[PDB]
Amino acid sequence: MEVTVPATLNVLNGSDARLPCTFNSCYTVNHKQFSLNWTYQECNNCSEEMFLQFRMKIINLKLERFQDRVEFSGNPSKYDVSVMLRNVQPEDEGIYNCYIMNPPDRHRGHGKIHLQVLM
Amino acid sequence: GPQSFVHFTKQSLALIEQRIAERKSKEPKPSSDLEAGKQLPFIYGDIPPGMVSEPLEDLDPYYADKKTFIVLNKGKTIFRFNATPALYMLSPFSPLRRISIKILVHSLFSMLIMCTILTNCIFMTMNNPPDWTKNVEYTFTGIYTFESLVKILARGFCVGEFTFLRDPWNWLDFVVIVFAYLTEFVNNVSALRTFRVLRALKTISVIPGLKTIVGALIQSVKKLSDVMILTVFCLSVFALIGLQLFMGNLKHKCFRNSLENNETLESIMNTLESEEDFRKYFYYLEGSKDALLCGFSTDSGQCPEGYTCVKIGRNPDYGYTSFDTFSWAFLALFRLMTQDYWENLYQQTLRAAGKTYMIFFVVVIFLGSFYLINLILAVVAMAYEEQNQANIEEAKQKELEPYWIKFKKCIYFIVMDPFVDLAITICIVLNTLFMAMEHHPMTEEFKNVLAIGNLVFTGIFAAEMVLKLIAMDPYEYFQVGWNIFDSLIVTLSLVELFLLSVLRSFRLLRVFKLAKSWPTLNMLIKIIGNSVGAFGNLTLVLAIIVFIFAVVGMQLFGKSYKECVCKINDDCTLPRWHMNDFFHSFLIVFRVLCGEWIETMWDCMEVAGQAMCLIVYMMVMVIGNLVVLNLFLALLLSSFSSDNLTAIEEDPDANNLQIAVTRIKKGINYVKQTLREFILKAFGKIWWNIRKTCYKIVEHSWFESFIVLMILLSSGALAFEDIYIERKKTIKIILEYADKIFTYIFILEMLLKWIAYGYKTYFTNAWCWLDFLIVDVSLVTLVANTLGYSDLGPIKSLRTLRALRPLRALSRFEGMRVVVNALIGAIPSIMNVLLVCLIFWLIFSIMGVNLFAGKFYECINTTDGSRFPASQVPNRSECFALMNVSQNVRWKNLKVNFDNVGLGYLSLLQVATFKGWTIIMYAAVDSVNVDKQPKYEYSLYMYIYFVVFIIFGSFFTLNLFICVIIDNFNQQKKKLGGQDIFMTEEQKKYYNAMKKLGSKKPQKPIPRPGNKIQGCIFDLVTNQAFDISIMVLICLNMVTMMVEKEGQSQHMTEVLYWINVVFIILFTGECVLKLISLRHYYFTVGWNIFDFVVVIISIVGMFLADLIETYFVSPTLFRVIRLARIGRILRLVKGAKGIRTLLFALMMSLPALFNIGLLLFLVMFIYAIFGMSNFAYVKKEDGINDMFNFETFGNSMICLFQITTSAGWDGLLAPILNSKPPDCDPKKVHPGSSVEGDCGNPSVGIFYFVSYIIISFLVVVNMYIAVILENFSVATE
Amino acid sequence: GCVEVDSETEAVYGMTFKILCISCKRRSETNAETFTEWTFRQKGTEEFVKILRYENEVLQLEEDERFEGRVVWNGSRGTKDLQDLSIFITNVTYNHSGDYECHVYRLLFFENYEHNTSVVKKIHIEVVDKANRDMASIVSEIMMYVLIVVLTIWLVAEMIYCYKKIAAATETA
Ligand SMILES: *[C@@H]1O[C@H](CO)[C@@H](O[C@@H]2O[C@H](CO)[C@@H](O)[C@H](O)[C@H]2NC(C)=O)[C@H](O)[C@H]1NC(C)=O
Ligand SMILES: *[C@@H]1O[C@H](CO)[C@@H](O[C@@H]2O[C@H](CO)[C@@H](O)[C@H](O)[C@H]2NC(C)=O)[C@H](O)[C@H]1NC(C)=O
Ligand SMILES: *[C@@H]1O[C@H](CO)[C@@H](O)[C@H](O)[C@H]1NC(C)=O
Ligand SMILES: *[C@@H]1O[C@H](CO)[C@@H](O)[C@H](O)[C@H]1NC(C)=O
Ligand SMILES: *[C@@H]1O[C@H](CO)[C@@H](O)[C@H](O)[C@H]1NC(C)=O
Ligand SMILES: *[C@@H]1O[C@H](CO)[C@@H](O)[C@H](O)[C@H]1NC(C)=O
Ligand SMILES: *[C@@H]1O[C@H](CO)[C@@H](O)[C@H](O)[C@H]1NC(C)=O
Ligand SMILES: *[C@@H]1O[C@H](CO)[C@@H](O)[C@H](O)[C@H]1NC(C)=O
Repeated sequence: MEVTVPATLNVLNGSDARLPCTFNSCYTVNHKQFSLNWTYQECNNCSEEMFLQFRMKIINLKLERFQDRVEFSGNPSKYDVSVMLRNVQPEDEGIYNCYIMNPPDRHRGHGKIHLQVLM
Repeated sequence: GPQSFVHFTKQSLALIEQRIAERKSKEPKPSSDLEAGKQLPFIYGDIPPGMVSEPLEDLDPYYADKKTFIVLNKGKTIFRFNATPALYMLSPFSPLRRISIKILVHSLFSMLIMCTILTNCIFMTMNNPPDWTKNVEYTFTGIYTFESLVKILARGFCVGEFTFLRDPWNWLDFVVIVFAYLTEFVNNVSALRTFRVLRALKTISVIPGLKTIVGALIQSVKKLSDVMILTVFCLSVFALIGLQLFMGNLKHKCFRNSLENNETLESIMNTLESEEDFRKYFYYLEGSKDALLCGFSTDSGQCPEGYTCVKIGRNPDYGYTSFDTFSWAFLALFRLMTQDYWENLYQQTLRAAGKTYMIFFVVVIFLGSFYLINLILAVVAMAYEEQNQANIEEAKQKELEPYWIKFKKCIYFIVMDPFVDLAITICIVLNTLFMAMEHHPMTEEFKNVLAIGNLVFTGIFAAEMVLKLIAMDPYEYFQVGWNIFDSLIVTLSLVELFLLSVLRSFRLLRVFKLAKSWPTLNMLIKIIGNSVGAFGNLTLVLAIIVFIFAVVGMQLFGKSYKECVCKINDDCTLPRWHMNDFFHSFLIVFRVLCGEWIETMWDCMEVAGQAMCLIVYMMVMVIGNLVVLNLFLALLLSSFSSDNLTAIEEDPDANNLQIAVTRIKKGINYVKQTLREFILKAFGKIWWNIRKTCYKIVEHSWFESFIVLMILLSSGALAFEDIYIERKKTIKIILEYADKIFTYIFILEMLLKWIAYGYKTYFTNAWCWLDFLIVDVSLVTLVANTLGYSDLGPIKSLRTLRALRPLRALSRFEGMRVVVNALIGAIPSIMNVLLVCLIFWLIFSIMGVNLFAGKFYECINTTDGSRFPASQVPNRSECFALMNVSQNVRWKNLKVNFDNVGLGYLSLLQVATFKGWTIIMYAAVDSVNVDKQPKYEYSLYMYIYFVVFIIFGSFFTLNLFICVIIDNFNQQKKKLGGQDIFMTEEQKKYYNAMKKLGSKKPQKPIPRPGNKIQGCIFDLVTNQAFDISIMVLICLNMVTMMVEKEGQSQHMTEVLYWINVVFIILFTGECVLKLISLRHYYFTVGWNIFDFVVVIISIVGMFLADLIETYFVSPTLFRVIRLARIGRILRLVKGAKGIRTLLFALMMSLPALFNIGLLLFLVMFIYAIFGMSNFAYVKKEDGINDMFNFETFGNSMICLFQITTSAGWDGLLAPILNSKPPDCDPKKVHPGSSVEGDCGNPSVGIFYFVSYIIISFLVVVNMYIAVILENFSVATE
Repeated sequence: GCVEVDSETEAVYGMTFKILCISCKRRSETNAETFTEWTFRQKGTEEFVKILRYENEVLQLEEDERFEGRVVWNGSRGTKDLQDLSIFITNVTYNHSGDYECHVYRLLFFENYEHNTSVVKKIHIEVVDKANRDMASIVSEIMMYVLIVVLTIWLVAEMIYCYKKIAAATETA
């Protein structure tokens, strides 16, 4: 399961941020097992934090500083799990993680994206 | 002109264009011998030294006018060029151009560009190149680029007759270098990488003498036009038949009748995704992917109690085996024509739609899988032969156009020709038979004896090597080609002694040393040497093709097979046959060549797309099969007559065994007389009237007809005795009494013959001996029955010889007699060939039993059948310690293996036939050591044993057999005058007459009716475009029949119905107008008769079908009556001519195959009764199940028909070998009968199936010969 | 394999008789667990009465004074997958002539669910004093001999005719 992501992402402050995570899995994705793990971490030393996932339906945990700004904007059936960042601020600058597990393919996918904000 | 060599100079430039100037001021084929590429003739002799590889004047008169030049090598090779400057830049004396020629006209150039390529390939063989290989990639690109460059600035890009781009093969180097630069600069790439494969096709360019090979393959393919057209046509027609009959049939599955919480078929079928989910609602046998089929009839599969037969779900085998749509029917019947695992289609269709649909599968195997294949092998052969013949003609025409000395001579007198050689050969045979006595549970004493023997023999052979080596000088000793062999063998022996298992077994090839006194083995050596000799280039081409397809398969599908493994294997691990390595890709390509190409293809498609899998496999198969057929044919025809023509005497230096044998008749005959002389020195009318009566009566046709009817009644009465006899009690009594009557009449027959012909003439005829034995069997059985001795052991195993009763039929049916005489006249030879094949397979079998013996044991969890993983339980003691605490664990072998030379011969018969070899390779390449639990492909590289084996035992031996058979048949035909040896005297009249039907060219052109209107109709119908149109609309109707599918729609069904109605109407109309035109002459044309018939059947069909569907209910009869339409297609044959002739060949050939079919049917009858008697009570296992078994005449004739093509015979044979529990149970109850025990007898079973497969092989060879000679006779006429 | 063969219908008096009832299964490889009931209506009575039940290894005989010690179990043994349900009569009498039913109840075991089916076999029994020979057997025997004799006379007729012909030809010669 290769993951197609842009390593570095520069988005203008206050604009919309398209954060594309995609994969090419040869097996038909079926919603009754396929899982998406959406996590982010700032500095390597500081801890990873989870904000979105997908077990049966799209789950948003509505976090502090991630409140009312993140919604799922992709559809897993066509291998697109992109998300949007509404009206980016300087704060969300950091390193974004999309973890994909698509059974019955055993290999657990992993995309990494660096998001930077320009004034 | 021997001495006309002039340096091509400024004057050459000077003179040429004013020659061409006057040609264009005034407005013969070139010398074939001097045309570039070939060799310089001897007429010009040797070349001045400094003139070699220089610009020279042009020799050929045709090109003399135009402006060219030629450069000649030190290898006397013609390289022609054009004197126009390269790109209008490089004049023929530019210094760069000279040195460029010097490179191009140089052999080391070819040596370099070949040493690069033959390493580029080895670099292709890796699937995951390391990072260091970039350097190699770049250097390779550089070498190809500049070696193409040195061509450019010498040969010339495009401005010339001879310029680079002109040769087709310089297309390929250009395209590969430009793509390599491209992909390197445009930087999935898998398609682009596939074209890097293309590099290794420059191999054909570099090495000489494959240009001609590939040209030959192209020109030989060019001839299979009409046969491929007819193959497409016939496959399509049978595809329509199969589509009509079985549309949707294989979609049956048994669905439980007890659904809880308010569901239906549909309600579930929308919400289902698993194999487990389908298991909870359908019926799956243990360990299967597909759901068990079922049928709506009494002769179909039977659903378990609790389930009902419904049509729903997905078709079997991932959905690819079907008759649903025209394309899938095409695929299924192509699978039938190539007989690739067709028996599974056989069982699936029969379980789905019933047993009585066996006729369909018979008509196809007889026609499609035989008549097409023969037409192909005959066309290819016929082409090949024409080329060999022309080639030979041309070759011929062109040719035409002090103490040391003392004891060395002493040892040489101890070379004594008559005897020491015989001592050595008997040492050879004693060795080989001593080494054919290994086996696995072999005691230490046998071990010792065998070891000691090997040592003594080694010693003797070595001793003779050293003795003869001192006898005469090594300078001549190592000249005799057999000498090098022996020395080699002794050296190998010494190395073995002082250190692999495979190394133990190079002492076997000494069996060829008997070839000196063995002429058939000399034939075999002629084949083996030929394939590396005068036809070694074609074998190299086969190696190239296998490499190309191997690496292409790897490059395309390799990754796929690794990302998508879970679709094709449940444990999420790669399958057994995959394309993710070079070696495994090679194995799959080899398997495709042998003929088992679906199952791998299903996996292929299931992971990597239908289109690319299909194109590859079809192409692999076609190209490979063509090249292999060409190799086979070549060798067969070279060895046939072109090998040798008795140019030298029979063993010119009279054979040492023949020198020895003289000393034997010198000895035995003389001593026979010495003991003879010494032992003598020491010491009335009435009877003849009875005879003439009995003679007269038995000849009378009334008597003969009586006896034939009697024989048929006996034969039929045998078939009622099956498992169900206790149910039909009245039939049981009737059959006993009829058997008693029958034996009575037959002994009266014997008595009348005895008095008629006399004891003598009756005892000196074979048929009377056969009948005598048969009636003896009957008499003994009868008397023992009436004396109470009716149950005592052998007298019950003598009753089972009643099955021989049909064997009286052969003496009454002419065709049977003629076939039997034809097949008996060729046994003497076949025996010698067979015995060579046996000694050869014996060498292979000892190789086997040395490599594998005793290592196929493995613990098996019998509940599911999964061998315990070699993490825990790696060995015996562990398997036993496990059984004592767990259960259903066994240390189980394969039952067909290499534990000794005999089982070795059996397992080899399986491998050389490809029917059941798969489990042997799997369990061999897993082997570790005796008493060891195998590991998954722990010895991967044993498959080469099987590849080598396959190559020699199936490819050369089949060649040898075919060669001898043809030769004998030629003898059996030539001696008697060209008469067909499979036809009776009336059949000959018929054939001669049927021949004159294919020879009438002219007929009167049907005078034109007077009246104007009908005259217009006439000149309409006889016009050329009338038929053209009608056949165009025939194709337009064929497509209307193709467009159907499964569950299409209501609207579509009607709309096709209406097109059909319109076509029917036009056709009927044409018929009527035609009739009106040729009034009273319509029937002079047989094709027009056919037509009338089809139009009528078709109208009838439409109306009747309508009637039945509307009022009656009969699905099956509806479908079988809707097949009247198929006739409308058969008129495509009318317009064709490339097909008419071929089908007329089949019509010519029919009666011969009729007689072989009669013989085959009688043999199948006898074997059916034998199986009915013995194997009706065996367990139900691999090939014997609830529907295919021997419990009844229908079932047994089905099973035997299946294995007539040798298909799946291992599956039937496997459950008969079991004996001595836990394999079987000898105390079974078998309700409704008094028989006990449920397992068969190994020896009789092996005899049964082996015997059958050889006899079937022999009759189908005769069928082959019949059709092939018929095709030669028609085509050369 | 398994064959469903009907039982014989005549019994000799004062002897042994086995009443055959085979009930195969539709698919041979399945797995079941069966037990069987036998009811018997005597000739003249109008009601069938339960006589014997067989469950899993044991035959239970109903307390009927016509079958006290005269029936012993004789069908398939040692399993619960009973498929031949025949009983054995060890001492036949005249009270054994009547009507029978072989009640086989088969509970099947499948991948996820279980079936309870039922099959019934009806047998009519006539006890007799001596064994009457089957009509087909007698007819077949007499046919055997009559064809034997007619073939003999046919053949001898041809011998005499051809003998007369050839003998005449020889005197003429
Ligand atoms: C042999 O295979 C059988 C069947 O696969 C194994 O039996 C399973 O055992 C596990 C527990 O060990 C149970 O949960 C399963 O339900 C059993 N399977 C079935 C079909 O009942 C058995 O474990 C294997 N033998 C050993 C000891 O390796
Ligand atoms: C047979 O298999 C066992 C697998 O365990 C091999 O190893 C022995 O295993 C037993 C049981 O665990 C231990 O008690 C022994 O100590 C193990 N052997 C050694 C050398 O430590 C065993 O060696 C195998 N033997 C053969 C003859 O194959
Ligand atoms: C049909 O389905 C309903 C659920 O809405 C259920 O209550 C009812 O029992 C079902 N009927 C039957 C006959 O199963
Ligand atoms: C199997 O081995 C165990 C372990 O010693 C032992 O207790 C048991 O008796 C053995 N069973 C048999 C049948 O040998
Ligand atoms: C049946 O039983 C009666 C009474 O016990 C006895 O007289 C008769 O001999 C028996 N017959 C047989 C065949 O056992
Ligand atoms: C048979 O039946 C009669 C009455 O039907 C009874 O009196 C007699 O005792 C019975 N005999 C046996 C042996 O059961
Ligand atoms: C049937 O009954 C007889 C009578 O006792 C007995 O010997 C036999 O074992 C029984 N079973 C079978 C299968 O014959
Ligand atoms: C099967 O049916 C019979 C018929 O009454 C019944 O007695 C028995 O208990 C049933 N068994 C099951 C498991 O339903």
